Amino acid sequence: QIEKIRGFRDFYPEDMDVEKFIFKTAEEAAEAFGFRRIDFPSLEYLDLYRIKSGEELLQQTYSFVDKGGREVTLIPEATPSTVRMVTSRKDLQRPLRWYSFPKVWRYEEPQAGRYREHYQFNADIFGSDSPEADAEVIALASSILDRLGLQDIYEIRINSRKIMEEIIGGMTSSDPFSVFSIIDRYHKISREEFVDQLRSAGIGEDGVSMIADLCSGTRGIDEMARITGKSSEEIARMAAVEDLLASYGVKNVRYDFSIVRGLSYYTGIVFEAYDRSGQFRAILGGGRYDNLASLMSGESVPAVGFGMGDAVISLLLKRENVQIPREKKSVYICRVGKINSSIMNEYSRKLRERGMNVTVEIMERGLSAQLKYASAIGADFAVIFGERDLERGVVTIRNMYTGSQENVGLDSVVEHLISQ
Amino acid sequence: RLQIEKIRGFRDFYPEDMDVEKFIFKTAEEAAEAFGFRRIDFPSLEYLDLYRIKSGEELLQQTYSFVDKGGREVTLIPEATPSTVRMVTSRKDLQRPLRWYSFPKVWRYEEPQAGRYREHYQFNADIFGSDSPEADAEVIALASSILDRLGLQDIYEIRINSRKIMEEIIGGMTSSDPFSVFSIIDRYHKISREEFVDQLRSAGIGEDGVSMIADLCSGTRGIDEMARITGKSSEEIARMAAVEDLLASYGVKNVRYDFSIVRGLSYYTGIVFEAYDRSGQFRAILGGGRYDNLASLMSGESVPAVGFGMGDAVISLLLKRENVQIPREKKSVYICRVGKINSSIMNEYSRKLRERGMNVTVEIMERGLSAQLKYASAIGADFAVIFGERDLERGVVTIRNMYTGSQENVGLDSVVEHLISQAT
Repeated sequence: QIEKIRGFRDFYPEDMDVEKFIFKTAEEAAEAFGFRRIDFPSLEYLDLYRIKSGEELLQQTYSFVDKGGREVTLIPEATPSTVRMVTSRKDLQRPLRWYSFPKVWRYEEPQAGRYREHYQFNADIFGSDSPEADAEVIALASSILDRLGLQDIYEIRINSRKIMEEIIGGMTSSDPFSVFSIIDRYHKISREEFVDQLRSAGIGEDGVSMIADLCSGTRGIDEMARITGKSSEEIARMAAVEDLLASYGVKNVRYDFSIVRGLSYYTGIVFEAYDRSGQFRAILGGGRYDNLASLMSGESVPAVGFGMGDAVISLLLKRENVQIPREKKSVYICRVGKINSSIMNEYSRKLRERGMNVTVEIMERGLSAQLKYASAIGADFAVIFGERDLERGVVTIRNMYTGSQENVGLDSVVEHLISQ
Repeated sequence: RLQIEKIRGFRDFYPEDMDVEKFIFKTAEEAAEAFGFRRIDFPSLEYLDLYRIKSGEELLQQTYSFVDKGGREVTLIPEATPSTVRMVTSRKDLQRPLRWYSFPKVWRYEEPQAGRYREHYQFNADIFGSDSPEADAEVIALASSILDRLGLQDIYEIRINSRKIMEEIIGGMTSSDPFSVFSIIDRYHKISREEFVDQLRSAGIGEDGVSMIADLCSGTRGIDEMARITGKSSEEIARMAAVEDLLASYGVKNVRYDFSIVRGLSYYTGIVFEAYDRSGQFRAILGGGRYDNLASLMSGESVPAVGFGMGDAVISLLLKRENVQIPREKKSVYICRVGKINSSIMNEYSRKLRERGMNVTVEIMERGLSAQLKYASAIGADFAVIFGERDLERGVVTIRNMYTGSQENVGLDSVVEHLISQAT
């Protein structure tokens, strides 16, 4: 009768087939780009997040007072824990390419694509302030989205905190230099409120006008110099990043002045994989945050990376009807008539030692129920031991898929299956 | 500047650390799945009420618990079973039997005193829906398989006991409550041999049984000896012989009967087992047993259950102790340049190498060749591809075997195929 806290999920086998696929694809891709896995505690002291620029996720922390009187919280994100670890390894030659895939928590109201607990992949490069670093992490994100079977549903949209901190300064020197909070909601709120929020910030008509025009849709990077800022340095960097992206095979990336990102520790490039169908604005996203390390430890460490939650990916995988591949072939071993479990165990052992997943019948059920069960668990083959056929050193192998059956010599069972 | 450290009792896992953890996860998962078990997961937070059925307020004090909005107590899960059981009894379309395994984190609010951690990866494998020898054996076989595949074969010994067995043997020596004696037996490795006897003799046990208990706790016995040592041939001893026989067909031999395994006997309803460390450093590397009554108490629905648990910490110490060599899935390649060379040409080839099953790390920082090779070595790359502008004009690139130290020129057109064939 005791139920699970609402907002949390249970993962039955079929649900985990999907999650595992997400874990495998993310991990294999990251390692292919040279990233190495790390992990950190799931609980931290709340004071860890009391940092200027890292106050966005502190808004929904699953915090509480341990029985020791101190305030703690389930981690809402992985970045600060990762940074604390980075600044503790001055022995490691740069760059540092680390990735993680921990659970993170957030006390928010559930909805299509979000729970209070989820698996979040993270990949970050520490130590390099180069365009190559910005491009590599974005290339890794695309690679993952592609290998997941989502290659045609997203668009890579980029921008930069420098490009957007000078534009709204190359016209309006209004000290509220970071109207960034306003632009972040451009796609959330209505156009009228957006125009007056920025207007009540102390921006002239021409300013509000261009800012609105710049936010409207995605544009080319090359035209950016034109429509504003005659070839600054950050614009040239974005161009370089675009070119570098093409070399990895990543194309159609687009500039979008409305791409800001919620987290406030971003200082350079910011990006998101936009869902072309319009269901999710950010399937994944990240950027460069060259000041977090200093703020937390006093050591300056350039950083660029991104995050990807499992919930939204699960939805897309289903929506786009992706086919989750199956690693090993599974064999279900049945029994009809009087047959010792021992001999079945012996052969299951032999099949396993040759790379196959084998499930043995242990229930006192008939052959009809056995095959029903075999099909219910998705076995690829059914090896049926029959008391009489065993006398003649024969066993029946059924192809659960085709429906085909054949008798097979005991000493040809292993090889016959391996050849399907 | 100063830093807020992580909570005492918790661990950070650096790349080198995760190399070990990944091998444990991978080995456990593949073995479990090879036996037909299927992975599941569940919330890391549950209502504290979920644990009250199987544990008392005393044990429930070591949980990372707290009060929820509606004044409801919730906790970071201290173990996996109650959650797993709740899932078994929350969906009624589930076939039978159910072979499920999980490997999430679990938390325990305990002081860093007893060399442990407040958080660790806990692996659990259980068979639900079958009260048979076959099930008892499969679970134990799976545990052995995992220990052997971890490179820990030869250091552990499977030791089994049984509640029904202990009751028959104790009941035949005294009429008082059996558990009062299980407690003493439970103190066998803590008190003195002289004090042990006194306690056994205070519970109404003659020199007769007192002698058999002391002997039995001093050494393990074969399943055979039991029928005679206890002078009885009950159905329970045959059940264990039946299990031993089934284990043999799985390749699991030298199973021992250990009378002293009594912890949890109030929880378990049938067989219980542990993987004992020969080097006598850890009494139980992993373990479990049958607990056919938990499901009923939790849902009202009767559900036989057998399984075992295994922590990452102790496995981690054993791997180091036995100096186990951990394999590397793929070959690693580092690509760098000397002289002016476009980053794009390096990206192009790393993509081609990755699409061919290799892990590739491209140099993205400005630094001399010597420092680059030092870096390649630090990350354990197997090969380094050196792009030199002059050499590129001639269509060649230098490739060095990071282990041999040698290097050959290779045509761009053959870099991929060349590395693919090279095996260090």
